[PDB]
Amino acid sequence: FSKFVRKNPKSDKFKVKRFHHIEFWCGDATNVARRFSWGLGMRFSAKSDLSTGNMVHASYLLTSGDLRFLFTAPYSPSLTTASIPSFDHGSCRSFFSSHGLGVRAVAIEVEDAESAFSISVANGAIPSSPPIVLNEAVTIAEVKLYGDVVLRYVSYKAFLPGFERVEDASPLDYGIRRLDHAVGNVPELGPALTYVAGFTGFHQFAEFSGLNSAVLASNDEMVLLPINEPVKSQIQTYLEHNEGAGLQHLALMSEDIFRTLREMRKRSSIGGFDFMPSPPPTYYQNLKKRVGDVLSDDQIKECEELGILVDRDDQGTLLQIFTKPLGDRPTIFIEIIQRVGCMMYQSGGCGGFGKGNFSELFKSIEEY
Amino acid sequence: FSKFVRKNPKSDKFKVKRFHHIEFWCGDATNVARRFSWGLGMRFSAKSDLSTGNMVHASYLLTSGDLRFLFTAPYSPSLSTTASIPSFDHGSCRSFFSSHGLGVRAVAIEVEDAESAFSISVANGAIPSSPPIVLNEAVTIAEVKLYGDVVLRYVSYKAFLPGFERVEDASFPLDYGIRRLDHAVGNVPELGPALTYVAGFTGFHQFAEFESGLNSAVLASNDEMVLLPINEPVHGKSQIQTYLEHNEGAGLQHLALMSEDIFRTLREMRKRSSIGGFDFMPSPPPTYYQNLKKRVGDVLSDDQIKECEELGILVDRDDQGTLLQIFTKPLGDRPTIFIEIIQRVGCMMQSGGCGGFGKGNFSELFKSIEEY
Ligand SMILES: Cc1ccccc1-n1c(=O)c2c(C)c(C(=O)C3=C(O)CCCC3=O)ccc2n(C)c1=O
Ligand SMILES: Cc1ccccc1-n1c(=O)c2c(C)c(C(=O)C3=C(O)CCCC3=O)ccc2n(C)c1=O
Ligand SMILES: [Co+2]
Ligand SMILES: [Co+2]
Repeated sequence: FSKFVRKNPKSDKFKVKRFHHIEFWCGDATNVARRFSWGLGMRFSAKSDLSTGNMVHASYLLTSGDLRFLFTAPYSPSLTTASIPSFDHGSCRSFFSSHGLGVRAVAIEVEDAESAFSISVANGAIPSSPPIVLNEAVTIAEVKLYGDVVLRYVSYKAFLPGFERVEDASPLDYGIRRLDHAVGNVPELGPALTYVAGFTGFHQFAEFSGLNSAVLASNDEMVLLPINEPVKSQIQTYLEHNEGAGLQHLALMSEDIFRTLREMRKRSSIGGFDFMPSPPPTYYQNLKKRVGDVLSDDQIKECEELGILVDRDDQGTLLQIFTKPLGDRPTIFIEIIQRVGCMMYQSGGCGGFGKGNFSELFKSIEEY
Repeated sequence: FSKFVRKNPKSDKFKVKRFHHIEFWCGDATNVARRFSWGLGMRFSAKSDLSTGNMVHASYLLTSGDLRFLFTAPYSPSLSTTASIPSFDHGSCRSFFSSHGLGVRAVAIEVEDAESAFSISVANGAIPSSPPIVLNEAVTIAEVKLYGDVVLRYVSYKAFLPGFERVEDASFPLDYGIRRLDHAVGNVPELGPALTYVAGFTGFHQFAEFESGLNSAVLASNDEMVLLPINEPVHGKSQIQTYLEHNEGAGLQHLALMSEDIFRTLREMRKRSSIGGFDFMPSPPPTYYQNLKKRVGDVLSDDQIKECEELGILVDRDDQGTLLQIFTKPLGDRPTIFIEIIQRVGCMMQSGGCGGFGKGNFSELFKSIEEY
């Protein structure tokens, strides 16, 4: 008889709602956005460039359900008319030169961005962009998260001002619906948790080689922000190639992971994304004894064909798989997950974040 | 009652064979290469990156017949040489991409001897960019300046490049029919000094041609397989001056990719414009294709003209042959470099420059828009 007790102080210092968007910073946003669109199955739904009147930066929005990926690249400084107020030309090129293609801003929806900005800075956060109202409708603010990644606060009053809608009859959809969590890599986890939880009030989400991890969650546990430190270690290899702290991977949730994985693997060799090598077959015959009450044998058979990892915790089950690095550097990659269980409308973090797969993947290799 | 005479001095100062490859300079070569591979139907052939030992730059080679597109992005200098291409520089790559954006860096041509072609080039006025460097005692590379920040690269073998590994076929890989790069066109503020410079050290002759806002001129090798047109803006709006502003100076404007079948390729490319490929310029009016049976009805049937109207192909004709062509939208953020898809018909003995370069389609499109 085992029981796992979880505690949630709900110590959020301001009102946080949901993940808003993710802003990649590119050198040329057109080719990065068009490739992520075909590989992930995300629709071209908004733009802010020369064709809209923007002479400062080219920004393209891909949407799949609620998930929103923004791809921003700077124009020539000799051409303000920008839509993103915090965008500085020198920062973007310096960001790309030292880190490569990576995530710049992790945006979350708050009831009020300036209040969220004032409480954060008063609780240790280093500011990055002041609260700025746009067309008397949207307010944006940015604070330092880690390295050159910023935590962005978005608030409404009822995509963004300056963006034009894009409607086409393409329409790409592989099943992915929202962003589940965003993980970062830092040298020292202690000072990072002290910092981030210090100004957000996020509580630590309990759990259950080469890394130490901890998950900061919001009151509703829908905004999840894990952080990794190295202890060979893939975390250290990230810090070497990214040159300091940075976002490690974006965990993307889909309403069907089998539908998504089928679409993404078909396109791996024709512009999409490739995946890590699959587990040995002993991993998948040892599944009916581990998760035989949640997945049928056909569904176990579907994971074996698509290289899907399955792990279990105190209350749910997590199907997951990882892609290869998205760009040149062995840095940012994508995680595709589907959470099963915890229906009360579903609890955030249902099934965990796949820590148990480290022991289970190892265990299955000695048998094979 | 009419005839067009063409003179060929054959004044190449060194033996020029054929186009070798085109090197794009990117910020991230992985997302650009997988983009071009899907949109153009080119196969992953060779790589030179971290998985290969290279910690200075990442370079991926896409091939389609004999066409070769190289995409190079700089790694961080903190990973320190192991670079496969000796003329690479992290400072120049970041500076080139910051100044002009995604564009062509090197136009590589195959020659008899790169040590010979470099010495004669500089001796006849060319500005050097990379001395001839024998690599693995098997191939020689040298670079002289061409346009603004575009270099003319000489590739000569002794019997892709050493340092690369052949990428085994991942699948029946992608092939849309594109077989070869026809010509590479650049934009320049003054056609005068550009012609005297380039033709001054190459020895290339002026390939004569048989309103818009440009004055053009085509340089060609003796066999007329390496075609390098140069464009200048005509003022008094011009898409070249627009190019010069956003490109932050001179640079390569477009590349013509010859296809063994232009209808195949256009169907495949247009199939993918909405799903990550390349978009195309708006199609001509329906009166443009109703005017085709009299212009070009002796070489194209009523169905191939019907296939041009559906795919949006431009048809032009000169004294020697015919030309089918179509143009994509700019490949990157800035409206700078785009891609041309052509197929030349006739001039069989196929001659270089068969059908011309579509310069008769400026007035032909205008003559078909002016239809009530
Ligand atoms: C895929 C891979 C390649 C080369 C080195 C390692 C891996 N690798 C992972 O990176 C991996 C991750 C990143 C998670 C994961 O998502 C997760 C973390 O463990 C950090 C805490 C929060 C979180 O969400 C889970 C399982 C993983 N597993 C099982 C795996 O093997
Ligand atoms: C002008 C323009 C504006 C917006 C989109 C498309 C166009 N556009 C072209 O760019 C265009 C080109 C580029 C050629 C062409 O290939 C060419 C030259 O114009 C110069 C001589 C060497 C050469 O190769 C031929 C016809 C063209 N036509 C008919 C056209 O409409
Ligand atoms: Co994760
Ligand atoms: Co052309």
